[PDB]
Amino acid sequence: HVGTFENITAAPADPILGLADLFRADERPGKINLGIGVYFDETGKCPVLTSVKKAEQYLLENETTKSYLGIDGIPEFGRCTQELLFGKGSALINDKRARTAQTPGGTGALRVAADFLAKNTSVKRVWVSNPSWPNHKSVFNSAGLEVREYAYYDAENHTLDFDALINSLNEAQAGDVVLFHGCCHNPTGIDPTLEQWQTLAQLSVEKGWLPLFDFAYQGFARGLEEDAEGLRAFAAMHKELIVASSYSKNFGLYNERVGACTLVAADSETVDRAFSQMKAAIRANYSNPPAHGASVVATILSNDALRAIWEQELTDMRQRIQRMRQLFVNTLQEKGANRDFSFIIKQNGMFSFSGLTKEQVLRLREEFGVYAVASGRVNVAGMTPDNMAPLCEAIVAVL
Amino acid sequence: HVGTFENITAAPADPILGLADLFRADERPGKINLGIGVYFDETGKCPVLTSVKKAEQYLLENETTKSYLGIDGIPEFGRCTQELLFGKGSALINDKRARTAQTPGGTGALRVAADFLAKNTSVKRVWVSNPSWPNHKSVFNSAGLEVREYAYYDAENHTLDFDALINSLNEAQAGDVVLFHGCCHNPTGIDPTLEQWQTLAQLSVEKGWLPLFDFAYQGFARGLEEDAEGLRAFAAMHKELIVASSYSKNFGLYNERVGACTLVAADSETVDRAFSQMKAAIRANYSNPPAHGASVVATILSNDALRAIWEQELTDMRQRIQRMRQLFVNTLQEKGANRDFSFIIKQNGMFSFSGLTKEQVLRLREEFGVYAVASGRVNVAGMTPDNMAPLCEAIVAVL
Ligand SMILES: *Cc1c(COP(=O)(O)O)cnc(C)c1O
Ligand SMILES: *Cc1c(COP(=O)(O)O)cnc(C)c1O
Repeated sequence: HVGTFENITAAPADPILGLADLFRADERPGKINLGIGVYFDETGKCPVLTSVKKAEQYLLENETTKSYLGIDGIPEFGRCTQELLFGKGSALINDKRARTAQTPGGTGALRVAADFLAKNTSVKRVWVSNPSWPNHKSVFNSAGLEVREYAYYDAENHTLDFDALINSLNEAQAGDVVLFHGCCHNPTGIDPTLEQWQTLAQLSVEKGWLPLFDFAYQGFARGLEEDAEGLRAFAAMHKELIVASSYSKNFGLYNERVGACTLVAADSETVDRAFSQMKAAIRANYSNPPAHGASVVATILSNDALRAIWEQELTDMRQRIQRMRQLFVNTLQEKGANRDFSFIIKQNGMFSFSGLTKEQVLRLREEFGVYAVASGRVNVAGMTPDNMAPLCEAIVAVL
Repeated sequence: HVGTFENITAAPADPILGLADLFRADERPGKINLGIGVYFDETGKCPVLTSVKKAEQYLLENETTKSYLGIDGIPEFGRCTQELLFGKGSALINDKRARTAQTPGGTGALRVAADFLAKNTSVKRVWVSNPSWPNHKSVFNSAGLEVREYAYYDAENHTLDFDALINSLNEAQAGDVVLFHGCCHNPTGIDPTLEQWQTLAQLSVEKGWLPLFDFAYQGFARGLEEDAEGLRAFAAMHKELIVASSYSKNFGLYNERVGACTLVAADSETVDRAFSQMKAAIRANYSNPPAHGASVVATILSNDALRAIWEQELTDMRQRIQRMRQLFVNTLQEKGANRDFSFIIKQNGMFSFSGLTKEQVLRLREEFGVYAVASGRVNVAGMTPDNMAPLCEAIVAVL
């Protein structure tokens, strides 16, 4: 017989996760990794947080079973997630308008939302910022949804092009999904102001969009509560929305796959009805979610002494990044860059859109062992005081 | 505007996992849970294995990072899985014809295979046993694949209706997928003999089927190697096959979501090419897999001392279930059943396919607080010396 796999075409490598493979194989001792969005500390390692290690030790000594969780995961994980997103006293919570499923990462939450929408509603299109996280298109296309781009980044001025964004979104119809990053836009690090978020919320209800928030960096811009201001302005006005959140980065729990998909509807009866179909879509995907990482999150957020350790550890990560942004810009000028890079200071989170071309990024890898994403996205949290000078010498050499 | 979620139709509760909510709400003293397929010990609890606690302590002491795994997970986990499935000296391993992705549970492995097949092959139809695990049809339908049933169980003689199985698969075409349970058929506990496996292996190659094995109970029928004889007879003759395996039950790691999807192609170049598309399908779903559970498994299988502990714990579980089967048949007789239940002794695995009707199952629940699946599937591994007599009195009463 002819053979079912014989004619499969090879898939291109992932623009982000393929870099990990390339970086590992490189034998040069000076190689520098500015690709994948993980946090590195001052010594260039990706550590386990102290709050996490303490929680894991608690679990090891007190866990008595690994029996299946429910489809939607650990209840306390869901309650804690809704408080973080919407705030302790939220009317969305008092009115029982929100339901949360624990998922395997924020990616898993994005795919669950996508499958749920494609199979149970009339949604056909998802609007994504230009640029955005490259895996957004893959997730939504895989669920059967069309992806369209709205304008976002002004590459000449290194700023948000708000007029262009609104103009391009006038083409989105009622019942379309519009995706927003909650904070720390990936890859640009340029977020709307509160005033701009409020304008968008007002426009969103007027046009009948279904907001979907990808919230992977709560805490990395200004603070836990501050970073949720944009989402909360939407939640005050909308009958329906979806949040896909991740604890991969703000807890350093990347490989344990800890996220949540939160559904909001006009009332309790409607959200419970919708969530019954979200559960069915989960059952048909991975059945039920992995306990270890979510148990760690729920243990920390439920315990006042552990939470305070964690919040300080998150503030320390945010502030180290801020220090590297400033050090990066100053060192570029000292190494002979005659370009202005001060826009890097105005960007939030791990990632800076550096303005380097694909050919420059390729030279950095091949000639200098400096690994960045082909789009010019650099992970500022990969920078350390020890690698800053060789990094900047390399960038100046390709300008 | 109207609202995206208002036209949604509620989904029913899962026929297996929904039982937990019903059992938890029941206030009748003496209620008995024989529903979801988890192992219980003599005390009615679902314990963590000792080998697993030992491995989790090692991981707590030696993990230095939670940085993302590769898309296909822990390399050693893949190697250990292939040896368990195919045997240490397998030609499939030496010729590098097999690639394995770590997945979230066996369900995740089935879903990844479904998505991969739908988007990269001309497969349109999956054949599943009647009866089967109810989630099989949902997983394959989630990728848009038609699911057909083949005959399997002789409900009169409580045996494999092999002639009907053969005849009912007459219309399965070249390029159709045929799903086989590797051992401990769920729910019937009736498996092909080795001669029957060999007969199916030859028919499958002559007809050009793509075999997909669901392997969730390796080690619960007779033993680790013996339970793989059927798969290995297929692997000796086929150029292509897929194995979705689970460690939920044989390691007691249910809620950590530890499984594997193994692809086999005619040669190394072909399977690598196909595997690159499986990785793309994972990236667009949950991105990369959860580390904790698979690290436990890889640790135990890689250490001769821990592996010997685990193997004994698996033998212990299998033996307790066998003693409970005998006690179940004996006690039904002493409580006055006139129906002959001795066929239950011939069934493999955790379950007894009892022959009770939906009406008798509902009556057990409402009248006696005994919880089984509406198909008549009862979890023998949930029976104990302490609950056996009340259970049997309740069954005898609804007969
Ligand atoms: C990291 C990230 C994700 C994925 O988070 P995971 O928990 O690793 O799946 C999704 N969206 C954005 C914008 C991200 O930065
Ligand atoms: C348990 C089981 C599964 C799913 O296993 P998980 O690892 O819990 O996802 C799939 N198929 C069969 C036949 C099973 O018994």
